[PDB]
Amino acid sequence: RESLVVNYEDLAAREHVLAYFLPEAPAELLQIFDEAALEVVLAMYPKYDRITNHIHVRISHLPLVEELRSLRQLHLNQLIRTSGVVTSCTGVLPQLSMVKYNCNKCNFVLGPFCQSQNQEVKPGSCPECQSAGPFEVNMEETIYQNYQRIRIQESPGKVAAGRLPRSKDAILLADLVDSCKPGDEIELTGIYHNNYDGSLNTANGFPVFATVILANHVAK
Amino acid sequence: EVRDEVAEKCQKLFLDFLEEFIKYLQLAEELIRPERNTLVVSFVDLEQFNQQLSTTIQEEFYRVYPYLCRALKTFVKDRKEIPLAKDFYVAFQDLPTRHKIRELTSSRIGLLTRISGQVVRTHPVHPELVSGTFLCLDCQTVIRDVEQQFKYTQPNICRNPVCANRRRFLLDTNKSRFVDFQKV
Amino acid sequence: EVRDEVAEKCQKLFLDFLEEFIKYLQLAEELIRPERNTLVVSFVDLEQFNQQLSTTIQEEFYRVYPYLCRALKTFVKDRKEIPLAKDFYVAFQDLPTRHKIRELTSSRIGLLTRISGQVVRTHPVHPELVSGTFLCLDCQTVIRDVEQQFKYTQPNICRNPVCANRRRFLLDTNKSRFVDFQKV
Ligand SMILES: [Zn+2]
Ligand SMILES: [Zn+2]
Ligand SMILES: [Zn+2]
Repeated sequence: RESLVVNYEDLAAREHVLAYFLPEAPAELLQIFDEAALEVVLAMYPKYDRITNHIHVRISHLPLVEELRSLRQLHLNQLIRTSGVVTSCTGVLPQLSMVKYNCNKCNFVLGPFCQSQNQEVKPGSCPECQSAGPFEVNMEETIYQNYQRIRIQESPGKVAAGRLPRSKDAILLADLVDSCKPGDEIELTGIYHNNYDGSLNTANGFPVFATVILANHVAK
Repeated sequence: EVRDEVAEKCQKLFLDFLEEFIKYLQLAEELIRPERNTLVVSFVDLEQFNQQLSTTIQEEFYRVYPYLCRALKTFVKDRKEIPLAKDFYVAFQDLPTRHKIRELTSSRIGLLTRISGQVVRTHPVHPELVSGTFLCLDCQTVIRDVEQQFKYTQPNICRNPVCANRRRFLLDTNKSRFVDFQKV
Repeated sequence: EVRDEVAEKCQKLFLDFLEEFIKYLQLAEELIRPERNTLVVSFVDLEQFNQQLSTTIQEEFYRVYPYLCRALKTFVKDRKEIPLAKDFYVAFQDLPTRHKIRELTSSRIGLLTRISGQVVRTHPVHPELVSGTFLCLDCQTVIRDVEQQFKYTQPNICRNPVCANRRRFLLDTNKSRFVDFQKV
């Protein structure tokens, strides 16, 4: 397997500072924890360098966080936990990771570039012929990741009379893909995000931002 | 710089009103919690405290309100320790007059009105920009505190006299200022 | 990183020579003045102290000399308080052998030699670059400590993996490192 599960209760009991910093800085702390887990596992077994070069760390339990109604500006770039009902799924999609580019003037192969979730990767110039472009993706030598998108709606039983259920979007990656069927009830732990290109409304209307949740664990 | 006389007088008189006429200290005590941003003030108290101040605020609501917000911020900052990031707002309830929807005309733009209606639709909640920060793509100069009003407004001109750039900017969302938003 | 064994041994043995065989402490005492940069060391003292070290330095002068400079810098820094900006250099006088001008061949490149000649012309004095600092014109990255050797050398490649710029750079003369220069 490729994933490891960690409980927030034990993490807080053993090392309090990491638990305190966890909600308000999820991405970097998760990256550090992934590196530490990979180091420990590779110390335990040496063959994974052939099998799996990375291991994800997922948080299982947390103090339960408010429902979809309460999510506001205060929760941006934080760690949250929600419960809802799945309504649709996009299937499995191959996203880029460690992209290799072919120059179009010569045929040099530009080195791997890590694909961040916020912006697309735009290589500067070809290191040999110093051309500014254009570039295309080397399909054969690129590495790919599993990607899936989910829409979540409030459970109809918990909605107070006189108001309507509200919905939000979430994204599942790597081992989390195809872990939920539409019409099921799930609970997610994720990151409430803005910093992705295209979130700001610019063409017309007020300056309104769109929010997206990036999940890292699923509890039925 | 240039200052506004009416704004200064309104700030002073509203600080006097908040300090002298105290329910509002008790409400500022509640204002500590992160889920509270707005202070609710009864307008009949304004009428009793100073008819002149009430008339000025009614005739100059749009121009004066941001300065009353600053006065409230100073008041809560003096009474309690609150991070400077948070903002605060003022509200009024007990207007003694009503205006019909069709009675709203261009002469009333910017003043304080009260109407009646029936809700038909509500949109979801979103964050919004208030004051942005931009980076010039040519000379790498940082321009801060550009007011957005009611549209996505870029800086009018690069503050570098030699650059004079008005078309290419980047937005640093981390330094920006937000507020919640909903349409009905 | 990768280290050099011979350089480390030469540093250790030259520090031992400077600390054990003391005229050189008295000269480092003079080295405080701003008009002095070079330490003069007699080679017969090297021959007496360690024939092995003397042979290594003679056969590896070019490769070892910059590390002896660092050892001298550490010595003077330990003995006295001198700003880190200043550099220091080593000199040798009493070579027991001579070589004619025509005897200089390609096999002697990089070693320590001594010749005789007659001066014909002297050029004026100028400052020169030793280690430069450059700014990339595309991604605004700062590249420091590029060695110039004997030509105006730009950074080989921008240290940003995605940028890969090798043709457009600016030179910040303020952060740079200089040395006096004269031709004869
Ligand atoms: Zn190329
Ligand atoms: Zn500019
Ligand atoms: Zn660059």
